Amino acid sequence: ADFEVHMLNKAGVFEPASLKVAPGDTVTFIPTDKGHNVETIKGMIPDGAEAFKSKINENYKVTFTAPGVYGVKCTPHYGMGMVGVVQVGDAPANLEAVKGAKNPKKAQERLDAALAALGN
Ligand SMILES: [Cu+2]
Repeated sequence: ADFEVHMLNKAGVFEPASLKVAPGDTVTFIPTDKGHNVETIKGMIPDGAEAFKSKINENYKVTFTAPGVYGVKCTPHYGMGMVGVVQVGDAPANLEAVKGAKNPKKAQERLDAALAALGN
């Protein structure tokens, strides 16, 4: 299945900010507003996943196959808290590593909230 995640100004937000998908699903990240991208956060993707970083203002499609939680950021707006979470499958095995990851404060508060929203 195919999902969209939009980057929007309300520094902006990922909408949805938390997203659960199954292994093999695809997410397209779409910067509706200018100035945004998506990039994985170091230490916040599961084993077997590849890091990725899209170009500013480009639509970027990722097929998610490795299970676990993925923390993602907009590269320039990371410090302001523009971040999201994609969870692949139902019982993520990397939760300890991701909860241990250091982030800017505002990024941490949003990451924590997105994780909570997904039941973790
Ligand atoms: Cu941004």
